[PDB]
Amino acid sequence: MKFDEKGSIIDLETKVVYSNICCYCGACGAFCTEYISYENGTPVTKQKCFEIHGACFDFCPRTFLPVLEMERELFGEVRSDWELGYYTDIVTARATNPEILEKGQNGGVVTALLTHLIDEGKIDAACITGRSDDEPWKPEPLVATTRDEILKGAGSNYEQCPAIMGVGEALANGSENIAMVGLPCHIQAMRKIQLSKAFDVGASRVKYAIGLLCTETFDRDLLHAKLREMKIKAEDVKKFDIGEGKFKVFTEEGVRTEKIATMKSCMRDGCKVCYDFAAELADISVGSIGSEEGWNTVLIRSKAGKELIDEAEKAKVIEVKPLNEASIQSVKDLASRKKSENMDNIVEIAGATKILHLAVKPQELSLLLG
Amino acid sequence: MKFDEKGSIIDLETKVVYSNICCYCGACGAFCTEYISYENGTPVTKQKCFEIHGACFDFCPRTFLPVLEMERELFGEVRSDWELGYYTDIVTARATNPEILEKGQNGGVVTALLTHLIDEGKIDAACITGRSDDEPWKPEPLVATTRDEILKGAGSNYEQCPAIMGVGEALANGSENIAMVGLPCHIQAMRKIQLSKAFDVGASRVKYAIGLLCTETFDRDLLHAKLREMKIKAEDVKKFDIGEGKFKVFTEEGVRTEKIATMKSCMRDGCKVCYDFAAELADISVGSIGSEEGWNTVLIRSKAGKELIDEAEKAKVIEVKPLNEASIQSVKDLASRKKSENMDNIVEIAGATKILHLAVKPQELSLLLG
Amino acid sequence: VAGICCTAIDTTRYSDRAKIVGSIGRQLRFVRSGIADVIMVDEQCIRADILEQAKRTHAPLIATNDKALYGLVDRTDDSADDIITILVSGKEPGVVILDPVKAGEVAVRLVQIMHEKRKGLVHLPTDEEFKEYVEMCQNCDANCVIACPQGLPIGEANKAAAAGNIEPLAELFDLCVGCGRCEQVCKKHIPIVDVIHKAALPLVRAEKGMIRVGRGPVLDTEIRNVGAPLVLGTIPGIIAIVGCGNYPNGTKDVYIMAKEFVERKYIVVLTGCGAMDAALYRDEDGKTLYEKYPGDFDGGCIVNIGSCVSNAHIHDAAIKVASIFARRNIRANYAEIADYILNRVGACGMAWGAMSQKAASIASGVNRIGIPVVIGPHGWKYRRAYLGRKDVDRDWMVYDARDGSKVRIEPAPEHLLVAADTLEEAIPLMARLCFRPTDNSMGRQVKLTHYMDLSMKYLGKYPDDWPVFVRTEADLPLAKKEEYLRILKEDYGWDVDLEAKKIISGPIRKFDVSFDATNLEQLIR
Amino acid sequence: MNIPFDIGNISGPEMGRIATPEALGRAIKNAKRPLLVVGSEILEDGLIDRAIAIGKKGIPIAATAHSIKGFVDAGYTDNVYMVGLHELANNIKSPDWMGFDGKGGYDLVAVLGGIYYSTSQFLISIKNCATDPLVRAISIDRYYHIAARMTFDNISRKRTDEFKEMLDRVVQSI
Amino acid sequence: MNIPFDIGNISGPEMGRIATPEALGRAIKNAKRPLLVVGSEILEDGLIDRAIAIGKKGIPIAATAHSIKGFVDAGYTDNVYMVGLHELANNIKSPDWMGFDGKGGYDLVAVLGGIYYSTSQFLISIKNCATDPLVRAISIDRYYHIAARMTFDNISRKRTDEFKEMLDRVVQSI
Ligand SMILES: Cc1cc2nc3c(=O)[nH]c(=O)nc-3n(C[C@H](O)[C@H](O)[C@H](O)COP(=O)(O)OP(=O)(O)OC[C@H]3O[C@@H](n4cnc5c(N)ncnc54)[C@H](O)[C@@H]3O)c2cc1C
Ligand SMILES: Cc1cc2nc3c(=O)[nH]c(=O)nc-3n(C[C@H](O)[C@H](O)[C@H](O)COP(=O)(O)OP(=O)(O)OC[C@H]3O[C@@H](n4cnc5c(N)ncnc54)[C@H](O)[C@@H]3O)c2cc1C
Ligand code: SF4
Ligand code: SF4
Ligand code: SF4
Ligand code: SF4
Ligand code: SF4
Ligand code: SF4
Ligand code: SF4
Ligand code: SF4
Ligand SMILES: [K+]
Ligand SMILES: [K+]
Repeated sequence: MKFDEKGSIIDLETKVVYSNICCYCGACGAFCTEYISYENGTPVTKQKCFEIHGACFDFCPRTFLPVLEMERELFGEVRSDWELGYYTDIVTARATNPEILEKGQNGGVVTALLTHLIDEGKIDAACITGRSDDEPWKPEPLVATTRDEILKGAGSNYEQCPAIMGVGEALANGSENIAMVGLPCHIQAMRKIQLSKAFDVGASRVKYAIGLLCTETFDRDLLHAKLREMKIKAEDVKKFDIGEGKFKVFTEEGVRTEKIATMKSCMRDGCKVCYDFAAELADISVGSIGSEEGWNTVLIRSKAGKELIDEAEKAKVIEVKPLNEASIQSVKDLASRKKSENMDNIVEIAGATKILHLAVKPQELSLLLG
Repeated sequence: MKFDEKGSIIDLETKVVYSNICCYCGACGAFCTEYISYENGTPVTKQKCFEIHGACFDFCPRTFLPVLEMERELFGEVRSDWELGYYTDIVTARATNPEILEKGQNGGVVTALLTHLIDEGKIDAACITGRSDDEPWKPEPLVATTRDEILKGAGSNYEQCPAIMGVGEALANGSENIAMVGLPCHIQAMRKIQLSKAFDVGASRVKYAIGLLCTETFDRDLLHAKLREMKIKAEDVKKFDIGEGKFKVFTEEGVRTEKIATMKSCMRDGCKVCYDFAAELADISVGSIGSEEGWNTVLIRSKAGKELIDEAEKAKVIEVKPLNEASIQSVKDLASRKKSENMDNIVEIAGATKILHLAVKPQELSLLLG
Repeated sequence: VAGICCTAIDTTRYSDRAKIVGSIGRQLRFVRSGIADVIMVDEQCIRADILEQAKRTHAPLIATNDKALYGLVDRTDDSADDIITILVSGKEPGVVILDPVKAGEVAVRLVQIMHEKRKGLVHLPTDEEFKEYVEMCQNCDANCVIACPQGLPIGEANKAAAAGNIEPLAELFDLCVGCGRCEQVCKKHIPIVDVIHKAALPLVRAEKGMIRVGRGPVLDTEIRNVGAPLVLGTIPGIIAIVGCGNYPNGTKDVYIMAKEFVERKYIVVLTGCGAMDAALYRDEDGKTLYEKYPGDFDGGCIVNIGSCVSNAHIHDAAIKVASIFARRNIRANYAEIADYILNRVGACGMAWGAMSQKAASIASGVNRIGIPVVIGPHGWKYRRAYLGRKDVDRDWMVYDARDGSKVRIEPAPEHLLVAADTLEEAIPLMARLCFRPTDNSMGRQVKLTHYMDLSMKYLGKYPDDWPVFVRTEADLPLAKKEEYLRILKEDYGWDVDLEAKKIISGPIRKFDVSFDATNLEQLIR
Repeated sequence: MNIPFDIGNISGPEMGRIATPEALGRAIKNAKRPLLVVGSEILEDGLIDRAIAIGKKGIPIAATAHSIKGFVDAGYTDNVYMVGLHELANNIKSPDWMGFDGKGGYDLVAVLGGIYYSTSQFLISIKNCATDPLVRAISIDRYYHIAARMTFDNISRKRTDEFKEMLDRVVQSI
Repeated sequence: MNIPFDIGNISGPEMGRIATPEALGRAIKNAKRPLLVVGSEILEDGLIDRAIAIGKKGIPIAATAHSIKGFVDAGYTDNVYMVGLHELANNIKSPDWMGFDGKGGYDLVAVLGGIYYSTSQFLISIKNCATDPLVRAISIDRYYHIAARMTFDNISRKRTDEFKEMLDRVVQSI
C-alpha cells in the first residue's frame, strides 16, 4: 500500500509497545507464532529474531495507518463524512430468527449475517470472539466452523480480545473462505494485512470484515474491581450492555447499572489514541447507537458489504428499515466526541508534524495553517 | 533550537537544491566559503567536504523551519494571527528627512531607522543590498558602515539577493553591532543562525533584523526579457514599484507599467513554496500594503523592534500614525493569498504528513482532522 | 569414494576409480543430502559448520588436519579399533586423526559399518513437508533475497510451487552457491537450501558428467609444438578457466567459455572448481568437453591441469616457452621472463567465480609473471584491481630492443586484473586480452577474427575501438576484409585506398616484423 | 528503514540519502555533463525504453555488461558507448579522462538496471576516489544504493510496477 | 542524522533506534528485572542524582569503573554493586548467572554515564551474545549508542542541559 514502512520487532517496541499505544489487536502475534507472545496485552519476544523486516511491524495498525489511502483501495473513494468515514447507506436492522435475536447483543445482525454466510457456503470459518470457561468473561478468539459455534460467540465482551489471532489460526488451518468480526482496531489490522505488499499470508481468503462500533475496551483488572465494588461476581454475569448513559450488568437476580462516565477510569491505555469510532474501514459496521432496543445500526461501506445486506434481507434472515436523521446524527455525535477527545491524547505523544520544511507540534497545527 | 536536525551538503542537496526549493537566501555560502559557491542562484560544491554535519544544512531556512518554536524563543509568544504572525502593533510611518523620503522605496522607513541606529552609535554596520554598476539592477550584498552607504542601498530590488552573504562578511570584518535588512526568507535564515545550538558564528552580534514584506522575487533573465518587450533598457531604469495591480518601471521619460499578473511568470521557483508574507520572524516588518503613497506599513514584533520605532519617533527621524481595520485587513488579505496559493505548491512536493501512527497526504489533512 | 573441492581432483589423479561430487557451491547440498555414510575432511574450502551438517545426517566426521579440529578429541594415538567403537556407538560425533594411515583405515572400516546403520534415514523434505514449506512462506519483500549473495527470488519461487509450479524453485539449484545465509533470516524456519534441492531432485540426480583427471605439467614436446604459433599469434592464446564457484548466474557460464574458445582453437586449460563445473554439461551429441576434445596442450584441446595447486603448471608452461622456444635463461631471472610473457605470450586467465584468499594470491602470482586475469562481478569485493588507461599514450610505451627507441603499442593486454559482469561481456574481453604487440600479421588476423566475431555474437556490435588492433591490411579478418577497409575509411576516417585494398594512414604504428618489444632497459642492445 | 540489497553492505558512516524521483531527475537536469550508466538488468521489464528516453534528452549512455545488444536490438545506439563497469569507474575518477566525446569528464553519474553488488562497488569507487573534481553518483534503480549519494529505497521485484512509476517520474523531471 | 560518538563505530546493519525518553522509561518499567549500568561519567553534572532516583525505584545499579566512590560519597550504596564493565557483560550473557541478588539474570540493561567506546562494546556484547534468553540493552546516556537496542541521539556536552531534561523525563516515566 502507499505510505508503507519497513520495520522489525525493535521498531515495533520503539514506536508502539514502549510508546504505550498497543491496542491488543493480536496481529503481530497472529503471524509470528515463532517468536511473539502476549503478556498483559502487549507483545513480547524471549529470543532474538533475525528477520530484516517483520510482519509484526507491517501488520500493526499503530506503526503506520494511511487511512485515506486504505479507503481508496477498499472503496475506490475517500470519506466525505469525517465522523463516520466512507459509507453508501445507514440503516437499522435486526435478526429474524428468534433464537439469534434473543442471544444477540442488540438485534443479532452480526450473528445472523455470519449464519447466512455459512449456511449458503460463502464462508467455511467465522473468526469471532468467545469467552473462557476458566477465567470468567475473559474473551478469546473463536474460529467458528458451525452455525452453533457462531451463536456461541454472540454478545458483546467489553474486554479487548486479540481477535486477529483467530484469523491467523483460520488461515493456517486450511479455511478457504473466511469472515471475521472486529472492533475498529481489529478491522484496521485485517485491512493492513489484506493490503500489504510486504507479506503474503493468504489474507485474500478473508472475504468479509464485519466491523463493530467501539468507544473503548476495559482493562480486565480494573473492570473486575469495578464489578466487586458493585458486589457482582463475574461468573454470575449473564450479559453486559452499555446504553441510556449506563453500564448495565445483567444477572439472574436482575440488572445492576452504573453511570457510564465512571467506567472511563477502566479503559485500556491503548484505546486513548484510537481515532476510529465507526469501524471506518470495514465492509459493514454494526452498532447500537441510533437504533431502538433490539435493533442494530448498520453502515454499508463496501460493495461486498452492500451485497451481503441485500442478500441477507432477501433470504429473510434480517429485517431492515430506514434510520431517521436525528438517529444518524446521534451516531455522528458519539464519533466526534471520541475522535476529538482522543486526538487530544494523540497530540501529547506524537512527534513533530512536518510539512516540507515546516515543523510544528501537532496540537499547534491550526496556528500554522489557520 | 527545538526540532533541530543534523545534516550535511548531501542532505541539503537531497532536500533543498534538487527539490527546487532553494530561495537563494545566501546563508549556506555565507558560512562555507571553503566549499560552497553559487551558480544560477543555487549552491554547488566542486570538491568533497568531510564534516559529519554542516552549517549549510543547519542554517538553511528550507531544511527545517520550526516557525512557532522560533517565535517563542524570539518573542516569548506564538502567533494568534496565522496571516501576519506575532505582532504587538501595526502602524503606518514615513521618514522626516526629505533626502531619505525621496530616495526611499515608499516612505524611507528602513533607511531612516538604519541611519538613526548608526548616527546614535547603536550599530557600526548595516547588512543591506546594493546594485552592480556592471550588471544593471543586479542586487549584491552591501555592508554599509556610513549613512551615505545606507542611502545608496535605498529602494526595492525585485531580483533576489543572497543578502546573508553580507551578514557573513560583516561577522568576519570586526563589526560589533550589526543590523540586517531581509525579505522573509533572509530573516528566517538569520533567525536560524542566531538560534542554532550546533554552530557558533558570532551571530549574537546581529542586534536588529529588519524584515520587508514580500510576495515574490523575479528571475533575472525573465525579468529583463520583459524589460526588452517593454522597450526599456535596465541601464535607464531609475526605480521599480508594484502597486494598483501594476508593475511600474520608472525612467526619466516617465513610467512604463504592466499587469502584475503577467509578471507571475517571472517569479523564482524557490518563491513558490514560500509561506511567509509579512517577515513573521523579524524584529519589525516593513511594507507598503495598507499604507498610503509615501507611507510604510510597519508591524512591531520584538521588544527591540518596539524600542527601535519608539526611539526613532522620539528623535523625529520618522512620523508614526495609527492604521484603520480595513487597511490592516488589506495586509491580512494579501498574506492569506500568498499563503493559500503557496501551500498548494508546498503540498505538491511534501511527503506524507504523519500524526502518531496516522499518515495522510498533506492536502488531505482536513478529510482526516475535520 | 568421492570428493568435493580439490581433494577430489587429487584423489582421482591417484585412483581413476574414485569420483568427484562437485565444486564448493555444491558442498552444502551434497552433505545435506545425507548420501555420505562417513565424511573425512582435511583443510581449506570446507564448510566451517561441517560437524553440524554431518551430525544432522548421522555421518561421523573424521578430521585429519590441525587447521580444522572443530572441537573434536585428538585420537591420533588411539587404536583404530577403539576409534571405530567410539564413532559407531555415537558417544562422539567425530574425531581428529592426524596420522593419515590410521585415518584411512578408520574411514574405510567405518563407512562399511555406517552404511548399514544409516539405511532407513530420510534427509531431504518429503513431498508433504515440501508442500507445507512453500505454503507457509510469507513471500517476504526483503528478507531471504536480501541475505542471499545472488539475490535469488526464493519467496516468489516458493509461492509458484505452492500454486503447483516447482520450475522456478528448481531453476535456483544451480544458481545457488550453497552458502546457507537465506535460511538464517527466515522466521518461518524454512530449510530453503533443502527446499530448492527437493524441487530440483530430478535434475540433481541427472547431474552425471565426465572429466579428465588432472594432468599436471605441460610436456616439453608440447611447448615446442605450440611455442611459435602462440608467440606469433596463430594459436590465438591460452585460455585458463580457474578459480572458485561464486558465480553470478550458475555453473554453465564457465562451460560456455571453455566451449566457445576450444571451438576457436584456443588452448583451453582448467583447474579447481572451474574444471569441475565445465564438465557438468553435454552438447547435442551427449558429450562433455573432456569427452569431445583431446587432453593435449595444443590448440583446440581441453586440459584439466589439476587442482588449485596445479595452477603453477600454467606459469611453468609460459616460462618453458621463454626458455625452450626463445632460449632465454630462467635461473633467478624473473623480470626478464615475466616481461617476455607480457609482450609475447598470448594468454588470459578467467576466475569467473573468484572467492577465496587463495584465489586472490593466485591472481597476484599470475599477474606478476605478465598474464592478465578476468574475474566475475563478485571480484569487486577484493577492493583492488589493475586497470589500464588505453587513452593515455605515455602509459603504453615499450622499447624496441634493437635500438632503444620507444614505440606506443595497442592496449595488449589492456587490463591486468579486471572484473566483468556477464558471460556476454566476459568472452569478448578474454579474446581482447590475448592481443600482444609481437603478433605477426597472420596471428593478429586470427585473434582479430575471433575478437570481432565474438563481439558481434555476444554484444551485437563490433567494439567501438577495434581498429586499434589493425597495423596493416594483412591484420584484417579475411572474409570481411573489404567491408572492414570501408568501415576504416568512412566510419573511422582512416586514409584507405579501397581500389588498391591498402591502408595508407590511421594505424597506431607501422608493422615491423623485427620489432623486439620489451619494457626492460637492460634488454636494449 | 533503508534495506541495502545485500544486508552486509554496510560500508561506512556516509550512507546514501533517499531522494524523490523528482529530485533525482533534477540532479541529472542540473548536471553540466551527466552520464547514464546501465547494466545487464536494463535488458528486462521494458527498462531499456526508459534508458532510451533519457538518452534522447541529450545524455550519453554507458552500456556496461552486454547491455549494448538491447540498444542495437532497440534501434537506439547514437550516443551510446560500450564499456566495462570496472574500466568506467577508473576512467570517471581520472580527472584527465576526456570522456566518450573527448570533451571532458562527467560531473553526474546515474546508475540504472545494474547487478547490485558490482554496481554498488562501482558507486563506492566514485564516492571515495572521485573527490576533486567531485563527481556525484546517484541511483535511479530499484535498489537502495547505500554507496550512492542519493538513491531510491529498495523496491522488490514483485513490485516492479511501482519502480517503473517512480523511474518514469525521473524521466519526466529531466 | 544519527551521529555515533565515534563516527567509525558503524558495526553492522542492525542499528540502534532513536527512542523518546518516555519509551525508554517505560521499557525499564516493563522489565521484570532491570539493571542500571553506570560508568565513570556519572561522577559529573549531578548525573548520580538521576542514577540514585532510578535505584530508589527498586532497581539495582551496577557501578562500573570507580563510580562506586560517587555512590559512597552520596550516601546511597544499597542495591548498588561494585563490578567491572567487562565481567558484567560476560555475566549478563551467561544464562546461568543469577545476578547480584542471586535470583536470576536481568532482562533489561540500561547504560548511563559511561565512557563511550567501552560502553558501546559492552552493549554490542549483549546485542550479539545475549540472545536466548534475550536481554534488551538500551541507552539513556548523552550518546547515540548504535549498539543499543533503543537510545537517544547525540547530545553534545555544551548542550548537557537538554540531555538532563530528557534524562529526567526517563526517570519520571519509570
Ligand atoms: C468492546 C465493545 C464496545 C462497543 N462499543 C459500542 C459503542 O460505543 N457504540 C455502539 O453503538 N456499539 C458499540 N459496540 C457494539 C455493540 O455492543 C454490538 O456488539 C453491535 O451493535 C453488534 O450487535 P449484534 O446484536 O449484531 O451482535 P451479535 O449478533 O451478538 O454479535 C457480536 C459479535 O461481536 C463479537 N465480539 C464480541 N465482543 C468482541 C470483542 N471484544 N472484540 C471483537 N469481537 C467481539 C462476537 O464474537 C460476535 O461475533 C461495542 C462492542 C464491543 C465489543
Ligand atoms: C522583492 C521585494 C518584494 C516586495 N514585495 C512587497 C509586497 O508584496 N508588499 C509590500 O507591502 N511590500 C513589499 N516589499 C517591500 C516594499 O517594496 C518596500 O521595500 C518596503 O515597504 C520598505 O520601504 P522603505 O521605503 O522603508 O525602504 P527603503 O528605505 O528604500 O529601504 C529598502 C531596503 O531594502 C533592501 N532591499 C532592497 N531590495 C532587496 C532585496 N531584493 N533583498 C533584500 N533586501 C533588499 C535595501 O537594501 C534597503 O536596505 C517588497 C520588497 C522587495 C525587495
Ligand atoms: S521474527 Fe519478524 S515478525 Fe517475528 S518478532 Fe521478529 S521481526 Fe517481528
Ligand atoms: S497494536 Fe496489535 S499488532 Fe500492534 S503491537 Fe499491539 S497487538 Fe501487536
Ligand atoms: S477504542 Fe479503538 S483501540 Fe480500543 S478496543 Fe475500541 S477500536 Fe480498539
Ligand atoms: S563543508 Fe560543511 S557547510 Fe560546507 S558544504 Fe560541506 S557539509 Fe556544508
Ligand atoms: S535556501 Fe539559502 S541556505 Fe538553503 S540552500 Fe538555498 S541559498 Fe542555501
Ligand atoms: S517569496 Fe519568499 S522565498 Fe521568495 S524572495 Fe520573498 S520571502 Fe524569499
Ligand atoms: S544458500 Fe543459495 S539461495 Fe540461500 S542465500 Fe546462499 S546462494 Fe542464496
Ligand atoms: S524469509 Fe522465509 S518466509 Fe520470507 S520469503 Fe524467504 S523463505 Fe519465504
Ligand atoms: K542480496
Ligand atoms: K569520539
